[PDB]
Amino acid sequence: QMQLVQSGTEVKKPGESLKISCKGSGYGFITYWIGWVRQMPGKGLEWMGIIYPGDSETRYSPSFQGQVTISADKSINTAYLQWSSLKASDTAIYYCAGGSGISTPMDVWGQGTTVTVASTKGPSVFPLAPSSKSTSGGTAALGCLVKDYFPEPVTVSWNSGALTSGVHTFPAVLQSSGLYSLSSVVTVPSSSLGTQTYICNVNHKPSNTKVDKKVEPKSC
Amino acid sequence: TRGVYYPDKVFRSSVLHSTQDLFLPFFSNVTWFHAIHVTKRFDNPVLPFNDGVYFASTEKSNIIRGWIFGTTLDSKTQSLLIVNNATNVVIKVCEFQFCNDPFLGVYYHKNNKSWMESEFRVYSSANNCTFEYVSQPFLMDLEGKQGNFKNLREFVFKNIDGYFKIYSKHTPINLVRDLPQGFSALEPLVDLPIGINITRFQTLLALHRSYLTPGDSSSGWTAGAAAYYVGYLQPRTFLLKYNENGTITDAVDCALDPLSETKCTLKSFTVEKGIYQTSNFRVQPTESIVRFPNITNLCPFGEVFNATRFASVYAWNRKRISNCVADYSVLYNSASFSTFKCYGVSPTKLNDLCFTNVYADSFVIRGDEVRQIAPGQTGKIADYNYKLPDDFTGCVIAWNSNNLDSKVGGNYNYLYRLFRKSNLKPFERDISTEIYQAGSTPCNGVEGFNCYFPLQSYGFQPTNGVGYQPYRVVVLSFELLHAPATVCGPKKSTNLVKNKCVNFNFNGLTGTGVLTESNKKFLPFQQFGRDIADTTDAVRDPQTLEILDITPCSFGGVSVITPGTNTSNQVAVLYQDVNCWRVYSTGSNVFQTRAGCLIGAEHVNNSYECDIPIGAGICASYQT
Amino acid sequence: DIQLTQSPDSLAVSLGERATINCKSSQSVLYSSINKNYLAWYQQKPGQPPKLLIYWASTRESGVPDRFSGSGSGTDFTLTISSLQAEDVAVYYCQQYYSTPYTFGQGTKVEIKRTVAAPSVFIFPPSDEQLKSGTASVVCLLNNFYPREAKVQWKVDNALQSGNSQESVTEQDSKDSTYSLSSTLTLSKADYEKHKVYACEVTHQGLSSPVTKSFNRG
Ligand SMILES: *[C@@H]1O[C@H](CO)[C@@H](O[C@@H]2O[C@H](CO)[C@@H](O)[C@H](O)[C@H]2NC(C)=O)[C@H](O)[C@H]1NC(C)=O
Repeated sequence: QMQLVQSGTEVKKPGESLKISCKGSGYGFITYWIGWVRQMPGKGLEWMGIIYPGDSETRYSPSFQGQVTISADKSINTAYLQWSSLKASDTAIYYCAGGSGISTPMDVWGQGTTVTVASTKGPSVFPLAPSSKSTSGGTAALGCLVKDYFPEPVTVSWNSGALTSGVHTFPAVLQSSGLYSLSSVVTVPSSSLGTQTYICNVNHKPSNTKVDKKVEPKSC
Repeated sequence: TRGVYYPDKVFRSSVLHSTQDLFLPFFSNVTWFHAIHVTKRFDNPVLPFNDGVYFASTEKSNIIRGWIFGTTLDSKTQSLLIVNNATNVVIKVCEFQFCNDPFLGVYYHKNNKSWMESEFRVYSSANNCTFEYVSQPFLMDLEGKQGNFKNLREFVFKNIDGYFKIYSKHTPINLVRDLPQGFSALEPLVDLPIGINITRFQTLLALHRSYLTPGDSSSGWTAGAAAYYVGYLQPRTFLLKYNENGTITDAVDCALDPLSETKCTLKSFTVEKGIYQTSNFRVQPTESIVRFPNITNLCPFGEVFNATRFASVYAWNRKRISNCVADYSVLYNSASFSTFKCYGVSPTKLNDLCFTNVYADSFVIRGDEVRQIAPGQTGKIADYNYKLPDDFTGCVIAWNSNNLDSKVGGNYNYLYRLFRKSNLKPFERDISTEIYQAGSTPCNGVEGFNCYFPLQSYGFQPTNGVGYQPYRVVVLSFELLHAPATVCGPKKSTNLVKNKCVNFNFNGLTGTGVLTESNKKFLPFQQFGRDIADTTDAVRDPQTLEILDITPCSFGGVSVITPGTNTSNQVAVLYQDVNCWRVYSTGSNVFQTRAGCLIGAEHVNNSYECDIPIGAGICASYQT
Repeated sequence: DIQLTQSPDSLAVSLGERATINCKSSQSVLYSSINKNYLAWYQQKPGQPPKLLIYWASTRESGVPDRFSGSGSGTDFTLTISSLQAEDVAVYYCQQYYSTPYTFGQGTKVEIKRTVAAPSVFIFPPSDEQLKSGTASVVCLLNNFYPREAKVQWKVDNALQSGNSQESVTEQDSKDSTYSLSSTLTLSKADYEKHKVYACEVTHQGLSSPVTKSFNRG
């Protein structure tokens, strides 16, 4: 069983040209028909194309026929998927998978490479105050609310990773402006409210924005 | 009904699961051993360890202290010691020189009332120790008790694939003798990776000594009451009930009774009133054997791949290879291998399957036209020379040999057909040398104007381009219809047995059946012989070349007549092909009807309305 | 060219219960020569590439535990998990590989099931910072609620608000299968100067009476 190693993660602006490599390592690689599959975020797989390394016979799908080009290089055992001019709808994860013949299920799958096409806008983090009148013998919630950040993802770490129990992180939901919002909330009993300090750490790497914002209980 | 443990670990809930494992035979025959002073009878024999042991212990004073498991127990082989000394639990795997009569000793002092452990006389020496475990220290009671037995401790011991597996359960009891009734499933306790060959075992007990036990070491000892019971693990099938919390609360022994067999088949604990077809006398299969062709006599892949001359494409060479263990090591590019397509079947996983007569077709073609050898190609090669079926389940192999096929003058002995009347039906070889009539000129084989010659040579030169070079090709075609005892990928085999119920698997055909010597003589081209019902009833097997017949562990007709499980457990059995003996049990009340032999029912001279139809005018009922 | 269909989309069963998933094909995918159905079943775990599970719709790949079984014929195929465990929650895809192109299944999400729970509600108003920018945002937090059959209604001066809210539901908590729903309302400064009573009202099946959480403007 010969494993496939993918090239890596690329972030590109609209209008560029993009080449993705699938590298095949292992013995017996004389008959593996390489195929490509694209997974859009949180959706089902959609098969794109299949090429035989060497002979270079290439079969496409009707939807993608001519949008992209699949080529193979036999000497180094590689397969290339190329976009001439990638649009802004091509942000997705791509997997190269190798069957052993035509009409054979694909069993060896490469890790996969994500592609993001967009313009970075940094995150405005604002901290919600825990309600003043809460369950003294029980618990109350507090958290900081990241807004207007494009594109995904934003990493929210609580107290440099010290606190991990009851930390709810909610997936980003895109509102009208395009810039996704995201809220992370922790639940704390009303005993540790006075003494333990809260610092949410928001990391948005595309915009290179690392912020450490304290959560403050608001009183009169 | 004791000793139903947890076979697997997959958490189940309220799903009846039929399982084939090693369980206590219901109402089996266990051996009983005492430690009763009154006779002494300090029993500690060395016992067999056949396929696993059920060990039960009725105690009130912690007499049974452990076990030793091994083969010879004499420091030439490795043995396992599981002992509970007054303070720790000790599990050791070493080369022990065990004592002939191992035991433990508890001494009682009169002046101050106290029982303490004094003697540990189990082994002389232990040298090479591979596995060791000592538990955390505890204090045990050791006090002699006077009441009846108060504690039942049940263990199950198994030895599978280098693991010694222990299940156990403890139960409070209040009794004096025998193994008690009831049901309680044992839970997994430990799984030791010891890796030794256990065949025998011996129980380790403890002694009591006081001022009332006068003598030397070998005679001044009393016993203390205790009892233990030894049962073995036979293969059988069971139905287990898992309830909503995941506990085994009930079980059915599927080979105890015909009634239990109907329960097992219906997969329920309740049987309605009717007629259920169990089987003739049924013996659960105790073994399983597999036989594939000997690992020799490989397919002549050499005589197809490494040959002096390949034929021309107009008349290719076809060969049928069969009765071999094909290994598919050709796929590795041990020599030059330009192409390897394999439409329809994966060569990697092809090895595990058993195929029939994989044909090999060999020819020589020009460099460009190698592509045309595919399903659904349209060219001179794939129209008049060699045509592949639309659905193809094979493997196209092409390689280049410029050095063998390129004479500096030119190898013109390779030809192909150019002009033909119509296309070729799949795998049809039309070798003819007629004169093609390309026009309305009846030229009577003179090769004149408008009449050509179909065959035309190939120009091969070493100082020529890659496109016009000689590529040798071989096309493997796999087919599978019947009698697959021909090609079978390399797999090891076991021994052959006769006269038992054993799981058989011959050249890719499996089953459960008795094997006997057969007087049938098979023509050389057959391996499987079938009866009227089409079920395989004969086998040849390549290693021994000896005909073996196949008998289902049950032959005949059976039907069980039940009043209803709510009303009673008494049932009658009808054997449809017995004239009253191929019966499970004879009992009494054997009555012959045209429907068969009926066992378990009393025949009366009245004539009522039909309650339960038996057949041929005979009916049954449950009366006073 | 031969689209597939799966059913059901989302199925919830308890631990140790059976699980049946059905795949339906437009046309029979039976190869005449070998008489083998051409159809495979795949398992995908969140955040990893899929894994082969069943090929030829009857045979299991090496290492797959017995629990997974595949059956069917003609156009109808099913995958049965005799007893589900804590590791099988995932998405399952049925793929036909008879002739190119290779169509895929929609995908079935298998999740476990627990007894009904009641959600302790929370409510957070916008901070001082939110006000300055010009877009106040109030949020209401359901926590630790099973099952996802519920609905959050915002309350402003005894008048319902529609079309100005979003809802973010989290994935099943691994240790105990409880969700957590966050409903958020985005309103301009004008809609904040609107009134005095901001409330979140939650309706959930297990909870007998819809709950109310209100905070006075002050
Ligand atoms: C045809 O001849 C070649 C040359 O001997 C064979 O290649 C050898 O195959 C054996 C099989 O295990 C290897 O051990 C040798 O190392 C190979 N020689 C090499 C690589 O130089 C080839 O196998 C023959 N054809 C067939 C079908 O066996």
